Amino acid sequence: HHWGYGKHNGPEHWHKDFPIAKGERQSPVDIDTHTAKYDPSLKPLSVSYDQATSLRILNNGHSFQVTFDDSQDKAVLKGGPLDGTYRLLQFHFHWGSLDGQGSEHTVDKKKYAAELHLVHWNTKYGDVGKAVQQPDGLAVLGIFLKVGSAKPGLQKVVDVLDSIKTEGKSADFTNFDPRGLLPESLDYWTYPGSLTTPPLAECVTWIVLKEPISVSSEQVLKFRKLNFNGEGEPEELMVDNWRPAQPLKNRQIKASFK
Ligand SMILES: C[C@@]12CCC[C@H]1[C@@H]1CCc3cc(OS(N)(=O)=O)ccc3[C@H]1CC2
Ligand SMILES: [Zn+2]
Repeated sequence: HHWGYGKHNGPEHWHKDFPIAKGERQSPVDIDTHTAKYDPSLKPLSVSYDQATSLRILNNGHSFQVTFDDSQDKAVLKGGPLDGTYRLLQFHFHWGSLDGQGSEHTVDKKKYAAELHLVHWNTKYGDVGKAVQQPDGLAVLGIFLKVGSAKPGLQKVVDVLDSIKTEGKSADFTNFDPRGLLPESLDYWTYPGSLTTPPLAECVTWIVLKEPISVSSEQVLKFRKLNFNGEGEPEELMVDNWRPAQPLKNRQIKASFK
């Protein structure tokens, strides 16, 4: 009886195995755009993905992820609200059963069809396992997906999902350029939070881009054909793999932009 997103093992149950689920800096949150304060001291985000080396694509029974070589400073996030340099480990998505839900963060209570997370860890801690034990260990870059025009840079991902349908499956996924997933603007909101799946560790500086990317209905339909289950188990579509907004508590969301 592992955790998941269903009625009997979903987000409302997670606190039993992971008591930090009711902690002081949990994610995601609703971003109330009128209460977020513009911080003129926030630097532009520095996204250096030119030398990114993607390795594999994997269905982990809760999302799919594209993994990168994080053994050197090849694809790094710095600047913005961050001190130091953060290496790209992986990206993954959260999405809905229908277009009106799927994102984890919300914007004035609006839910997007999906949300892309690019997960990075602070090189001062040496490895990601160490970094998850630190309050400034990880930086996750969050990008909203709306449904409209296709995102050409996403298509290579969508086209291999047939090959990793069920939990456990992975495939080679080299030479993928994550720059093709980014919107024009790097205007962002930032706040201190957590991982949004178990272990829910409070180790994340969240950087959520204001500008969504558009993806097509056909692209998001391919996400929804994935399965939570392993091959040979009853088929349960991998949909609604998002944690709802959590209490903001004693936190301020800062905007990089007016
Ligand atoms: C593998 C691991 C132990 C060492 C490294 C750990 C990763 C770090 C990246 C990551 C991103 C997640 O999704 S999100 N949504 O919070 O970005 C959710 C969870 C984890 C944990 C799971 C546990
Ligand atoms: Zn995520």
